[PDB]
Amino acid sequence: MRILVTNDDGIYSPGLWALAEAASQFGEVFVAAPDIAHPVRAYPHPSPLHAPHFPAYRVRGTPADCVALGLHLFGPVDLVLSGVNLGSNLGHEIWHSGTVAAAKQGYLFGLSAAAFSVPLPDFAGLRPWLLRTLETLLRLERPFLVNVNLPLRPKGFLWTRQSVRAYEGVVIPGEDPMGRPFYWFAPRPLKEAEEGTDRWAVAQGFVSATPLRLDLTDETR
Amino acid sequence: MRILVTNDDGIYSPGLWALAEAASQFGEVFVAAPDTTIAHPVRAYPHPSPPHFPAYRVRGTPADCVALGLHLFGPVDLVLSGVNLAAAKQGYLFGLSAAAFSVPLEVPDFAGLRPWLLRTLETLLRLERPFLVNVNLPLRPKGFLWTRQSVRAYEGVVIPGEDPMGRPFYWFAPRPLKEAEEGTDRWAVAQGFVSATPLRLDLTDETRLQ
Amino acid sequence: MRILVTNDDGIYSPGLWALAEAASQFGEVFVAAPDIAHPVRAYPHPPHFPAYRVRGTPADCVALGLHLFGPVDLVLSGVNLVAAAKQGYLFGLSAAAFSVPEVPDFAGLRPWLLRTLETLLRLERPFLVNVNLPLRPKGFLWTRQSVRAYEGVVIPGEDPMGRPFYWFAPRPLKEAEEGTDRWAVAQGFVSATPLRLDLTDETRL
Amino acid sequence: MRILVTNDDGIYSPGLWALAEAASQFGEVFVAAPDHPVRAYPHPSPHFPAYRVRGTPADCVALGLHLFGPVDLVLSGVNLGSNLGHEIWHSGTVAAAKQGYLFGLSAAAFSVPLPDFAGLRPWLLRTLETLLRLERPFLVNVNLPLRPKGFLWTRQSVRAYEGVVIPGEDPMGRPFYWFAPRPLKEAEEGTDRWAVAQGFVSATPLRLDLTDETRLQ
Repeated sequence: MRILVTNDDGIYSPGLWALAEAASQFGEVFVAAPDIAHPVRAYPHPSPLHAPHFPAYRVRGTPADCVALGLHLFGPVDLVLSGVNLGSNLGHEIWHSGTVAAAKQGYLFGLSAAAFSVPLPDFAGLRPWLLRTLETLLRLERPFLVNVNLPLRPKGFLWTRQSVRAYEGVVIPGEDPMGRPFYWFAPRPLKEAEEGTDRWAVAQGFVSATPLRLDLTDETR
Repeated sequence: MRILVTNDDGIYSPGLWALAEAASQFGEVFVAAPDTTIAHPVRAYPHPSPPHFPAYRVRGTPADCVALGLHLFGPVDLVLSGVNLAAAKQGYLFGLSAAAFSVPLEVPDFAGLRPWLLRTLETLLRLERPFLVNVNLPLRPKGFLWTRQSVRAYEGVVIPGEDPMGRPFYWFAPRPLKEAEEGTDRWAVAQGFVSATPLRLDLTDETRLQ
Repeated sequence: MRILVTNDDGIYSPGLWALAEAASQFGEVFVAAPDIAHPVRAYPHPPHFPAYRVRGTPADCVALGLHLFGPVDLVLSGVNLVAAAKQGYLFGLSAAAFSVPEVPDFAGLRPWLLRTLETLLRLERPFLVNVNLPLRPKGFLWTRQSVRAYEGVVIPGEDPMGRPFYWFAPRPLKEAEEGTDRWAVAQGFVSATPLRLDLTDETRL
Repeated sequence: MRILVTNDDGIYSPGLWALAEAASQFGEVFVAAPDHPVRAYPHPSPHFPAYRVRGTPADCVALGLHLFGPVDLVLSGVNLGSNLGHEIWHSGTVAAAKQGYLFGLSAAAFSVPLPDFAGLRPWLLRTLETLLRLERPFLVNVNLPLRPKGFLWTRQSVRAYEGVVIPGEDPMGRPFYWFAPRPLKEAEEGTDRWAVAQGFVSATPLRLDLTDETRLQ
């Protein structure tokens, strides 16, 4: 099978290549990553030095643009991967993240897809977990759409649901050196993450894998 | 009931005041709007409302205004963002009910839209609390519709092209409007209908987890 | 004459309309405000002035405005609360930027915009001038840029939750060097700084 | 000799480590790259202590000087992009170099209009040594062609531009204008662009501001 790999950190991020090398084990892989009708420019790009080779393009555009372009430039691909993104994509942030958006883009086109994030990393120690998460996802009924969060050093794997905690708008008064007054604003979650949630799995050293839907519509309502 | 009103375009947008005014028919409205995850400094200063509304010019994002507003104008039962040419999501994330109002775009005629703001506000207020709704209004509506978020439209198209300098590039365009799906926000607006989409801040697909 | 007027805050900034109206007293004014090789959308928008809302940068407004409003003799950006004025200057036109570093009272400032414009329009063309006005000006001074106003110190500090950070804060205006834009505005004077788009240190060559 | 290195494209940029690796062949190198209050987080890099900063290039320099304390030279780059002519007065890299000079040190910005930093290492060292022979403090803007074949001193290219605006429509019927600033005259001899256009490294000594002093006499 043919896999397109992208990210939202860019063509020079190590996470990107960690994900690509991990993917190369299961299929031929191609890379397209950033460097209303809108224009999009892509340019051929050399893969990292001593790493395995990978046809690739640096794209002046969004992660989603990278997916549409990648599918157009790299012919027929069967799977879209996004990551490994540097930072975390847990709970509420998964619905306003460019990392989740590219995977969604892939799924909108009819392909299985998945996002990889790691709340901050050593990709040498994660390689095997990337490999093992990848072979798990590949047994799912296709097509699939999954958001994967890996802890720095995972000790397991759990299917999860997004943590939907409520927050408190903590707002404390302050002033900077020049005397000027201002207000500190720091949203704070109201409760510690619940068991079964991505955040709970991650905080416990478990790779978190969350099946996603395409939108936020409250159809029950 | 108390209402905090804010927007994306800032304190000088006529859209903000149109909404503030429409909301006043429904309760006491306080205003906080921009002047243009970790703790971050945010400045706010009292601002003269152009109906007189207590208001703050806020040097921060629409989300920042919600947090400062509640701090500066106590509690409110409803957070409204708009009319626009985070906020509501922020309000809802703090446990309050919220709606965002947007006029997808010539210039809109607010005098003309006021009855629509009222009608929409009367309908939303019939919802179970707390609710989060995304409202999109055509320039000249002819109706109202509960909708879901348009998704098919983003299964776009990639067309090659060249800029006047002969340099090549590809266009990534969404599906054409004529192709929008019926109960979606996109179909409704394109068709002249005010669109009201109830939102759930959970991107989880439970049917794949049971 | 013909004046293209733009700003940095966008089409709903009062500062923009205060500037447009004042410059309307010295020539005809066309507005293009922001609400290589790239697309740019612009739509007609509604003392009346022809105008366009431009889904691009201040730099784009200048190029588009010049294409839309036939020739123009001067580009003005502001009053603000690649820079447009500079863009205007890169195209061969004279240009000036107006900025006011509390909400500004544009009634009290109107006579000052006028008085500044008056002096600007008497300069040998082409020129590029950065204009900074205080809230209640009491005069006008030709000045040089205060580069030392960027040499701010970093002050350690912690946020309410014990999370560390450093304040990068400018140098207090009390340290304003005499003869510079910053000193002028501090002493209540409108500051007008003539610039040249050449960062070359000739003495070092 | 101590040295603070930073850039405009961030801490994963290869241009950055080329410049730094090169600089360590001259002194103890410290790195501060970007990705009001400023925040920095230690980052892994030979090994150079390093920080990733949530702020502007100037912030990194100010922040970098406060951490790595007493430094003698600030370098910014190597940036994946030209920094020629009008580009230098609206560039983060030059901005950073400028911040170091403001603090009193010698500074320089390195850019490469596009890159094999392996076939460029000998030049970065050579250029760096040339700079070091200059009188302290200095502030220079350096542009290296992808494939150099000589060095030479330059002044910033200063030319008029035309705003080419051509109407067009997107494949959906929506109207728009193409905008492309095109230079009228060609780059003049002795300028940074003139040099770099012919495989020569460009070095342009800079001043702190754009005030037109001649217009003030």
